[PDB]
Amino acid sequence: KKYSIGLAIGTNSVGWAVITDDYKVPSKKFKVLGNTDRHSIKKNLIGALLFDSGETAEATRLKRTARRRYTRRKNRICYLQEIFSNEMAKVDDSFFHRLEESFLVEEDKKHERHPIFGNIVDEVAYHEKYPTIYHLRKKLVDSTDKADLRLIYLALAHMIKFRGHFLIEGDLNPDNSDVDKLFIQLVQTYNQLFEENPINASGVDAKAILSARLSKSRRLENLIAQLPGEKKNGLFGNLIALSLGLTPNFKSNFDLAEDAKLQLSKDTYDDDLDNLLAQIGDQYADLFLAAKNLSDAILLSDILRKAPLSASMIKRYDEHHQDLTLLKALVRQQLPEKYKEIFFDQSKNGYAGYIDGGASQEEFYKFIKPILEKMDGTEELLVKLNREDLLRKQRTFDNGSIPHQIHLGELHAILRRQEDFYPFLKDNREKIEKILTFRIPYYVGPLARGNSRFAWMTRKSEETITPWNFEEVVDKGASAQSFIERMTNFDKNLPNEKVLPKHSLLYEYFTVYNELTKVKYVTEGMRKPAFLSGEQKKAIVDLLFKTNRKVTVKQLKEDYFKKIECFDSVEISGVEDRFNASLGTYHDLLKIIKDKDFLDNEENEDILEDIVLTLTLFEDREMIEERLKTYAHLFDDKVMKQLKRRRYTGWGRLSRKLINGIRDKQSGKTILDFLKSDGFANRNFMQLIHDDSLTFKEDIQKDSLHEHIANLAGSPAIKKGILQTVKVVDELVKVMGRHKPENIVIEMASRERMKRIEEGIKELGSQILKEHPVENTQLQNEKLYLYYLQNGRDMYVDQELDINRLSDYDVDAIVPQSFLKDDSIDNKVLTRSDKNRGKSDNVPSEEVVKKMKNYWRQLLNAKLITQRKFDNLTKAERGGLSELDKAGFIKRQLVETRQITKHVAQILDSRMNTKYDENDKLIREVKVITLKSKLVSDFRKDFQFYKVREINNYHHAHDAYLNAVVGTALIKKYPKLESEFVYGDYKVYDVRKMIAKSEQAKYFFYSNIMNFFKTEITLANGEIRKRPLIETNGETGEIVWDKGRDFATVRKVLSMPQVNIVKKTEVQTGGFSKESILPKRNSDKLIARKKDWDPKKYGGFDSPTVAYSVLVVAKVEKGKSKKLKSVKELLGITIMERSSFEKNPIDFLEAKGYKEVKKDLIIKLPKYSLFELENGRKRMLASAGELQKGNELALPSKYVNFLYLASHYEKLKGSPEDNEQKQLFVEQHKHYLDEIIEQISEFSKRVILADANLDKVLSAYNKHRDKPIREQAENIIHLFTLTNLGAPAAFKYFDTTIDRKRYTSTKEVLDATLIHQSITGLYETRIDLSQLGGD
RNA sequence: GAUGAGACGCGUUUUAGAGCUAGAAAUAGCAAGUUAAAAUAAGGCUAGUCCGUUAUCAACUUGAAAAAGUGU
Repeated sequence: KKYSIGLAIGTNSVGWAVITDDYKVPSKKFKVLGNTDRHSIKKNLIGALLFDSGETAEATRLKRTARRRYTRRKNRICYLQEIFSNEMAKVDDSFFHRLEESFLVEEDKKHERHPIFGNIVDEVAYHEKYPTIYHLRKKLVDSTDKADLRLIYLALAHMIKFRGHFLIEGDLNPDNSDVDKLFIQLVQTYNQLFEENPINASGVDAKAILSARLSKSRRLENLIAQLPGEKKNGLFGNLIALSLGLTPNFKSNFDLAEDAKLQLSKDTYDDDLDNLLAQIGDQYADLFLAAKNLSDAILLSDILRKAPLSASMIKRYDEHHQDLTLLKALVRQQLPEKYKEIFFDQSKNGYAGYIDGGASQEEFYKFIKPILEKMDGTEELLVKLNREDLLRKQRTFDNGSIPHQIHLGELHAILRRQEDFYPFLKDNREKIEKILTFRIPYYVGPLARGNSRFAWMTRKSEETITPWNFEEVVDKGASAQSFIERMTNFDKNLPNEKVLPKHSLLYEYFTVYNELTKVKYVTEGMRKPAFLSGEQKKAIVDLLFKTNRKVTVKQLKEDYFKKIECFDSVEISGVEDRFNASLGTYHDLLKIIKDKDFLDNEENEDILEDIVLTLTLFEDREMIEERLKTYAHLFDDKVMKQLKRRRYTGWGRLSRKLINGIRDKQSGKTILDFLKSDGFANRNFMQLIHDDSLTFKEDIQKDSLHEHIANLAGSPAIKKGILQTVKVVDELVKVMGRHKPENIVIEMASRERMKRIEEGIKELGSQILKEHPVENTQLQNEKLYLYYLQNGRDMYVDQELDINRLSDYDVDAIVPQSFLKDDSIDNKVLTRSDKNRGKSDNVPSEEVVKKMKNYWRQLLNAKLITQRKFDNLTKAERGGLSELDKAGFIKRQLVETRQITKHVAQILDSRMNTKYDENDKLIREVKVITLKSKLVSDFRKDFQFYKVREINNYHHAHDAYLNAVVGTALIKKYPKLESEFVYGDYKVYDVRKMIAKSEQAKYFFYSNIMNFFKTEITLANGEIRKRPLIETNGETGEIVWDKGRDFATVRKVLSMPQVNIVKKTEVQTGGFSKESILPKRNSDKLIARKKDWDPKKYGGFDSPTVAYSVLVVAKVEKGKSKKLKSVKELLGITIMERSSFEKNPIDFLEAKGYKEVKKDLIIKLPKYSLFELENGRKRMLASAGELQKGNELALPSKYVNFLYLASHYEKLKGSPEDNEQKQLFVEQHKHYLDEIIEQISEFSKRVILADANLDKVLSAYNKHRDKPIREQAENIIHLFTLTNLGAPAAFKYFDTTIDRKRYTSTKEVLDATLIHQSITGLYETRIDLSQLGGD
């Protein structure tokens, strides 16, 4: 009667299976709706949903913001036009109208063809006089002559539209703008980050060197030449090299495995810096920020060589002229044959390309460099083709550096000069400047009025907000409050409680204590290294951490242990080299206020937390400044400004109430209190939280479905997978007659080796690598890798191994397969005979460790083995395996650490368990189990239920099934261990209590909980223990596993050829088209950029994106007779067209050219709609004009296992006795290849229909029949890409590359059967489209 | 580990920047070029200095919609 659901949640699929008490997969009959002759199908309740990955809302956000900016910029220019209106109407009635219509061709143009003046003569004159806008800007700033009001507008507009950046806050002065001051600022931050090996900025004239009109690398060399202790490739060297615009690599500066090459002038820089900071710490932020600021200062110095900008651009125009004329002259002089290509052909990256073709400065310089090197009359030109000042346009990328204060300046100059000639410029000068100056603050957000899902702000008036009445119309206070209310992230650990800023004092204390409390100190006077205890820790903090930003091991041992704990010789085992933790904000704000009194007062702590909070949330000057209102008196008004200048960015992961708020029920000590001072054995935040002895865990445990999902901490993709999972379960509940299941099992699916082995072999006699060379091509073959991690010696006996005889040697497990399944290197060794470990069922013998420990420690120093491996190798020296270690093994094997999974299990529980008893207690009908993937995967490998993902999509379903099997079998065999994997408030039962101290009620002595599936249990000795044929639970009498029948049942389920694979059908969403604006062309294919703008004249977009195709049955006109021919067509509705179509489809279709449309036969066909054709061949709809493979090749499980085994000829299992037999199983079945290729062939000939590629791959197969079995196998695993579901893709078989075979015709589906599938695929609705037509 | 607010600078597309000599023209010889306006998802009603590329979506039935139903 009862049943269970097994699930395998993924980002691209959801596996699901239904099982019964005998571990069988039911088969049922389902109705088939539609209009075919089929009315029922028999289907197995096993299957998998497939779906495209969910996307992150970023690109959508970037677009949103960019849109906002364009509207607001246009609004600016519209303000400026609003001011100049009347007087311009007095001067030129149709100036602005000429401006709007600047775009239109002369034909569509209502007014005179020339925008500025309205006459050919005045226009040509104007352009001849001022070849650029900058000339005119300079003339308008420097001359006292009255000028045409139109040129006033044009200048002011060209300065208000493009109003420069706003990075520098307040007015411009040398302290924030000049190369030198920012250089000493940079070195100040660097020195602050080190203080040891510092840099002096005293004798360095950086202002002259960095701003010199010489190349970047030259300025680099010149600067590092002034620094003797530093090299060009140094950290500082790469910082300046970064600031000049070069591309330094920080791989060498910080010993990373991967290279990290930064370049400020790239769009991807922000993220690359993010990765760099991820790998080296958040201590280096201000440094790189300073480096950037310096870069902008340098660039601004390169462009500003009154109106300095306009002037320099003018000089640039002139230089461009001189160098161009000289260039052309020289070219005609030396190569007249190539002049026509360089100055006329736009298709080439020449000047004709640089100006008309669309090439960039870089492409241009790349093009003409070899020519200039071939002409040899061009040395100064080549000199110019560097340093970024040759043939330059006035508008390029460097222009980002120009602050808004420059433009405000020149704008103000022009405004002052013509101030007297026009009273309205005088009266409205501050208005204009405000238009240029005003910038909406972060905390304000979109100036909405209730119709924005993003905005929050509040208005003081009912007026349209302008840059002039902004200040007293926006409720800055309420808006800031709401801004706070929104931006506060809550702690996942503690909801309803916001998280501390990443730079809060409490947070820094927290991380310091957390990293410090795990330090163990050892001295000769003491027996063994233990922790520091409270007095010592607080002492180290008080003396060291609040006097120094960076703490050195030398500073720890010599400036504490030597001067307090008397210890002369100490050894620290807790931390390496230095402390990662720090008290940065403490020391920075200390340097700010210079008042240790308020700092350590502990009463002022709250006030400080509020101060740093405000400094983190906001960045606007005024809102920052309002944060002095409560704290103006408490501090001297002098220091206060320096406090306002300090800004902190970033957020923590933990709240206040979690760190120092919530406290244990019993002990009454909070997390921080219980962390600061423990007894001899210290507790970490990793072990305080999930501990069952304390209140914390139970405290952590204590809305709509959408909210439940969105609150989760996971990618939008996995949230998609999770919603699909919930839906699948709901439908499966519907299929089983609305009966909820017993159980729902959930599963959620390198040079480092070479580095460690070369470093490690370097720490010792490195003769092994010099005598036996090896590259990472030999990679990580286990036995070789271990042969090198062990210096070519036996880990158990003192003897020098041989490379040529590795196949005789076997790998052994430190903690045997009987206790814990661990196949990593951290639990594997290499020896001539596994018998050399000893004769114990436990860890290797005492005889061995006592005779080999020295060697092991030798390996430990060389970091060849980790602490864990050394500990587990020398465990007989402490007895062996204990009860704590076994309880540990259980908790390791059984607990899923991932929090997303616990929250998904919580969701399904909250959905399935809805009934309450006579008390007020949760009636728990359905048990939601959580599985680790290692369980089912190892279960596969143990009993040869092998997985080969490349064959078909069944493995998802098989995985959900096996998840149900192992999950429920575990809940039946070990019910006491429920609270460790089943979701809910159960009893803990203290795992330690469930394990036997020695053999012969207890659950197990051998802690591999997955032992009871086996008939035999092989021990370290080779001693083969035996187990019942039928496993049953003691205290219940229930039978859990029949090692005879149930494996046959599983093997049966996995081999069922009918699995419900369903691909979620999806309306396409996104951009209307490709984003490139194409030149005007005589085609009716281009899309209008604006309603009226005919693309044949103005250009437009290409390649629109189709939302979904639609089936239309109607008639069209054919011939000169315009006779109605009835047709049935597949029409794609594009994303742009969609709103209009769905609003009223019949008029859309009639306007499209269709007459007498069958409204009831308009069938919506989303992407991946399924069509079945002849012989059971299927196709999915990819667009309105291409199809995808729709069938699944169900390869018999024997072939699958054969392919797994043969492809893994180098099988690293657990035994070498069975492995050889596996290899013999491969060699014995060589006909299997031929059979497999026969299956692939039959399937191919029937459903994929690619005759060419099949013939090619068949010939290429039969030709290589004499090739080894392993090769043929893995190549066939490739060959499966011919038959795979989805889009055709190219694949390689041996050397022969088989190109993809697309299905470009879409018509065949018009007379096929549309199959509407539910999410399980169990419910179908089949529509015969050949029955539909024009009567 | 997702989600959000502010701003810049490129790019691109049309248009304005009279091309000149011969030759009747076709077409060849040459002169040049660096700038600007405008748009920057078509657009939307809720008309905001707002919103418009995420999430969500088999079929059928009932609903304006949220969403309920339908198949041993």
